[PDB]
Amino acid sequence: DIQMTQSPSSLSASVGDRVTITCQASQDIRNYLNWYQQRPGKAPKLLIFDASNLETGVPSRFSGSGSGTHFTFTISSLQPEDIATYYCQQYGELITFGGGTNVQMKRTVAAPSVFIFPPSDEQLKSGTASVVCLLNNFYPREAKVQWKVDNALQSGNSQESVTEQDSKDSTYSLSSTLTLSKADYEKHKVYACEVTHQGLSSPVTKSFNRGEC
Amino acid sequence: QLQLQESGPGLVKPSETLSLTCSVSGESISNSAYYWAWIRQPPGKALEWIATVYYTGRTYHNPSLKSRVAISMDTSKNQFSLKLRSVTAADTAVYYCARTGIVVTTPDWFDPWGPGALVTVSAASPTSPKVFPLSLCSTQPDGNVVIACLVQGFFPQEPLSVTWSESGQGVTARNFPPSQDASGDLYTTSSQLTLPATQCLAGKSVTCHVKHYTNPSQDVTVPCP
Repeated sequence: DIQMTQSPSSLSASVGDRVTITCQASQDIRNYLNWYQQRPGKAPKLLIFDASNLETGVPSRFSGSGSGTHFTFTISSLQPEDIATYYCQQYGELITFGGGTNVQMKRTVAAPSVFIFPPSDEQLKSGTASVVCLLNNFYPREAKVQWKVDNALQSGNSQESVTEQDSKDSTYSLSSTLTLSKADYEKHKVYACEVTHQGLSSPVTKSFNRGEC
Repeated sequence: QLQLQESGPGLVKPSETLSLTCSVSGESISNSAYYWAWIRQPPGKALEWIATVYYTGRTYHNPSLKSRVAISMDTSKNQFSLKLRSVTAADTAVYYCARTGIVVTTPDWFDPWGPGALVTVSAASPTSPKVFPLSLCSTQPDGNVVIACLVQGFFPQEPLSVTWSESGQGVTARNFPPSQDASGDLYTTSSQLTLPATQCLAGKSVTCHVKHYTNPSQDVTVPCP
């Protein structure tokens, strides 16, 4: 019935930035508009009730304003701990949530530490072979992990996994797993993951030859 | 303290009915002061309130789900329940129970919440992960040892938790979100343990504990370099 239009859907800001999320109600809800902060894998926690009021256990940098249809949620000085998804919620008519705003932190460029893991004996005995390439504590999030088997580009046989931005040092971690049959694994020699990232002047290649680890 | 705990199945086959129970402790749900609601959240999507129940039997419902939803309340058990019918993949979500009616005589905001229970709408049955010890073939980094556990082909993707026998000072565990396999339908992730070489001597080994779904935790021996 009443729709909350939350803008933007996501944002990136720097430490101390003034961050403002806007929630427009499709009709008047007076001040019956609340704001939630949700950490990944956790339930949302109430920060602002009744458009402007601070709930217990909420830092003073969080605030809200507005009454009627247009509402603003403000982080006056964005901290790395404040990275989360934020939702407005109205109760003027039943309960509806805004689309959400995930807030990401901007920091200085940090190159990833790269680690390659060959397939285990136990996995090879099981018929599959997985090469794992790990990237540790990098910023920005954008990172390329390119797989080469005997200098041949691998397609459709890898999977990536990026952690949530760290609430302390604002970095990311990445896992890329190239998966083959044991038959295709034993048909080749050189296995390499090439990592491309802004923090690296040139791409880093971690490689190994099959059976020599 | 007031605590809420969702209970329910991990999986419900498509078109069947999802049943969830919230166990409330530290407050009486028959009290006129508070209402009791269910909220859900599909992975990567926004929160969605479902329904609210009150001791008088009054019920509120999300208009887009009222037809498929039944919310009720057991004052003797001090529990309230949710029933969602006709579940499809669109109903795969984390389901939260929460208290509302905090300041006004009608639902206002939700506090506190339950931990949330994932419900996966799938015809598939649970697949346990095959956990494999991983040994670094790269150069070991700066006085530490890097070992890993491969957690391959499990379903559902959550709840998957990996812990290690070693922890504390000098130890950092890194976990990654489960990734859908290119193979098909199953999920794979990894866990990385960085710890001082002092703590992972040759011949010794560290144990990584992979607890998935409701099954007991798998314990796999990961040899030190």
